[PDB]
Amino acid sequence: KSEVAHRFKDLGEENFKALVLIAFAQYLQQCPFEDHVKLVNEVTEFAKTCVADESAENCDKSLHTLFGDKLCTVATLRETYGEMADCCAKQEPERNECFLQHKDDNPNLPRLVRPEVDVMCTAFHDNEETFLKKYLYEIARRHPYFYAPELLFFAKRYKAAFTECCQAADKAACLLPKLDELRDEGKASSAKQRLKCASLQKFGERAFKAWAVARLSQRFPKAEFAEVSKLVTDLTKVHTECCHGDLLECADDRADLAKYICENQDSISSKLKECCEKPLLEKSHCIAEVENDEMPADLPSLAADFVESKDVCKNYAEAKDVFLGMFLYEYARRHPDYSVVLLLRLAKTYETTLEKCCAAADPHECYAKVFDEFKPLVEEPQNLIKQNCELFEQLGEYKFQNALLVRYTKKVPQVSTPTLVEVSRNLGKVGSKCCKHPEAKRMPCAEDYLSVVLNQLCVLHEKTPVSDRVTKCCTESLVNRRPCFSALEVDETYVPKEFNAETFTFHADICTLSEKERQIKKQTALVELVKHKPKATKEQLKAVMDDFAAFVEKCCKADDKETCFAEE
Ligand SMILES: Cc1cc(OCCCc2c3n(c4c(-c5c(C)nn(C)c5C)c(Cl)ccc24)CCCN(c2cc(C(=O)O)cc4c2ccn4C)C3=O)cc(C)c1Cl
Repeated sequence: KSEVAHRFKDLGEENFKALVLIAFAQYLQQCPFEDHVKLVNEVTEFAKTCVADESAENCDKSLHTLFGDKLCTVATLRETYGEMADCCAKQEPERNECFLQHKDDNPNLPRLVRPEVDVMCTAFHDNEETFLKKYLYEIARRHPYFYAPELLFFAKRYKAAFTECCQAADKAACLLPKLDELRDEGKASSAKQRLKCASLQKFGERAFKAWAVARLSQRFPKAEFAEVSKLVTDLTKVHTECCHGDLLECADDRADLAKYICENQDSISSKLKECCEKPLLEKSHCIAEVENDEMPADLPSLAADFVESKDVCKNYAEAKDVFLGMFLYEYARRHPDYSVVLLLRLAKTYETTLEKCCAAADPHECYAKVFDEFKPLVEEPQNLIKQNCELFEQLGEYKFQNALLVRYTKKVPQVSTPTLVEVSRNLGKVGSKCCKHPEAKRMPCAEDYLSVVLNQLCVLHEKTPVSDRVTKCCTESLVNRRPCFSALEVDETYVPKEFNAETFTFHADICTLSEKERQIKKQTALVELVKHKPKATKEQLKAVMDDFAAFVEKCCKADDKETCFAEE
């Protein structure tokens, strides 16, 4: 009894409120900030009457009830909102799942005004905690699935930016680098976790659990299977409740798990020493991103247990999933150089066939030839990878981006230009990210990175679906989406996208934007021109892509009255 009380005491009050504010920002993305602040604190003082003691009349109820009522205080007015009030006409029965079902991944939130440095430092110094509450509210509301205890981590680092950069010498030169590193870092976190949650609620718990044993196994090659199984259990717990919106129990369970690891390193890894001296948010972040422990040296071949034996079909018949996770454990520990996804379908094949030959004429005889159908699976990325990286070094991140923009708009023209240019820009960022690395590192690095960018495409398209091929690749099976998409070709059913004038004109506003901003606009234009002209597309493209760059460059420095743009 007394849910709030329990978690309030384990999390402490600062990030109890921080968590609860995030929760509200992610459940009702279009509620102004002051209202959210009002709700968070009424929640909080209610919470400390309930810490005062259980028998608080209303203490004993569920977090889902309490948060629900506090948002169905206001979330009932429809003219300002939408079908949101309807979730308040319902009850905890389906009201909460109504709320989750209404989260939006590309909400239409107004821009984020960026004051100059002195403005921001003064507002920070006036009331710094209003400031940081602001920061949580805006990021959470645009990333309704952002992994929360990590967001406390970023909040910490962001306010450290303001505290030290506002007493330095040059506050700009200090701050803006830090903010842009922190912004890029933050978009990575959001996307990663957006893949986890998609895995969970579109593919069930055991898909994610497989993903977890694969990835912890590559990471902790020296732990016995019991240990890894335990951690995959508990971290599954954690992401189930961070994706289910149970943010206070997601966080508390994440702290608990960090406590446990930093208590059993000897039986876990050897690269935890450093991470197990940091404060308690950094702890989880670091632990989450620690490097791969070295693999143990003389590890038995796997044919011993998984091929040569014939207690394979009966060891399997008793506990199927424990035996497969055993397999994918051993395979995965033995291959830090395999992407998680590859190993997962290696276990999927190993299964599909154990399901077949544990019944066939002679199991061992027919299932003996299994590690042969691994080799195709294992080649197909490595080659695609080495092809794509040689292309990237041949063109640099930007022109790389432009190539894949033509590529993928021609596979999937129906999809909105914004999502095309976005998803592709990040695809381009794979190149700088991974091709630096040895050809062990490259394919875990790479293929696991394309799983998340492609899922980003998937959920952006899932909210306004227009291309059937996107849907089929995003739903068949999550482990084969990168191959699926790669396998795609030009869609010829399509027809020229008419021809509009104000699509292909640039406007004078652009001289005031940042170099990155200007690039994003000219690839917006480039996907507009493929949609309008999928026909003549070899050098003609690069030709007029370069022409648009040259054209704006000339007219921005035109000293004119904008007109150079208007006439060509
Ligand atoms: C985890 C994470 C951390 C993070 O960390 C960096 C924070 C991102 C961020 C920025 N700004 C924010 C404001 C904000 C507003 C509105 N008004 N005021 C006064 C403030 C302080 C709030 Cl309330 C909350 C967050 C931000 C300033 C506006 C846009 N922008 C900016 C954006 C750009 C640009 O993108 O072009 C250039 C910018 C600034 C700020 C200065 N320069 C040069 C930022 O860098 C960012 C992200 C996405 C993530 Cl996912």
